[PDB]
Order: sequence, then C-alpha cells, then structure tokens
Amino acid sequence: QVDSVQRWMEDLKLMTE
Amino acid sequence: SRAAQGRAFGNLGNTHYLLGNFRDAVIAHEQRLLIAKEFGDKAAERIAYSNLGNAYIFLGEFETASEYYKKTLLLARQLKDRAVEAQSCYSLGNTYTLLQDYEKAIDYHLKHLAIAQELKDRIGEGRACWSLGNAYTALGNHDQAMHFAEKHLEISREV
Ligand SMILES: [Cl-]
Ligand SMILES: [Cl-]
Ligand SMILES: [Cl-]
Ligand SMILES: [Cl-]
Ligand SMILES: [Cl-]
Repeated sequence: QVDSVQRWMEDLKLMTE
Repeated sequence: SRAAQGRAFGNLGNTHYLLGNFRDAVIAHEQRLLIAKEFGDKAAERIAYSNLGNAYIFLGEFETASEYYKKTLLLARQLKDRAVEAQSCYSLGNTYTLLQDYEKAIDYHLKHLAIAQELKDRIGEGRACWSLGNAYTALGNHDQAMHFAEKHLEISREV
C-alpha cells in the first residue's frame, strides 16, 4: 500500500457532506 | 414531498456510509443525486457526487470513483468553491494512484497543491508534498521528488 493513500483512506472513512 | 425525500436520501446515504454499508450508501446517494437534478439544486448535486466517489473507493471500484470525482470537480469549479475543488483534486490524485496511473495522479496532485497554497492550507500543502514526492519516486523522477520531500519535511515541523 502507499502510505499517503492509506492515510487519505483512513480520513475518507469518516468523511461525509 | 419529493424535496423531503431528497433530504432523507442524503441523510440515509451518509449514515450507511459511516456504518460501512457502502453499497446501500450508493443506492441512497443516487436517489439524492437524481432529486437534486430534478430541483436544480447544485449544492446537493455536488455533494452527492463526492459522497458517491467516496463510497466507490471503499467498494474497490476506483475507475467509477474517478468518474464521480471528475463530476464533483466540474461542479466545484462552476460553483467557484475553491476548497471543494482542492478536495476533489486530492481525491483524484489518490484514486489515480490506486489505479497505478501516476501521470494522472501527478496532474491532480499538482492542481490540489496550487489551491492549498492559495488557501493557506498548510496541512493540505504538506499532504500534497507527501503525495507528490511518493509519485515522483515511483516514476524515478528524483529531482522532482527531492523538491517535494524537502517541502514535506519543512511542513511536517510546522503542522
Ligand atoms: Cl451522473
Ligand atoms: Cl470530493
Ligand atoms: Cl482538470
Ligand atoms: Cl526528475
Ligand atoms: Cl511548490
């Protein structure tokens, strides 16, 4: 996995609008 | 009321998403999207594209996610929403990395970088430098990678 992509995905899991 | 149903679908989609129900999030957000188009509600249409893209990432459907993020990007530009334009560019850069399309990843990461600098979003700038350094290294472009690795280090100390 690419670490920056992993981090983005971890944040994304909590993201809604 | 069709407008109330649109609100209800947008709420259901978000709750399914946060519960990890990504399929059911898509089903609900699609109906939010349709109703937003019926009513000419561009805010809701944009939001639905972004939430759909996110759900498709967690379904492993990266090409589909990229299609929805490109739609969000178009609408964010029409709406003159720079922070949302930046967010959709960052999501596209990551999505193209997942698709191993580093040229498109770099394109959208450079777009995000520029907007994060304009908005004085220093944390976002750091993310951009992280991501760009990684992409340039994947391609062997070590002079570009050096620039962004230095900038990531500098920012990492501030925020
Ligand atoms: Cl559509
Ligand atoms: Cl987005
Ligand atoms: Cl573009
Ligand atoms: Cl280079
Ligand atoms: Cl720069």
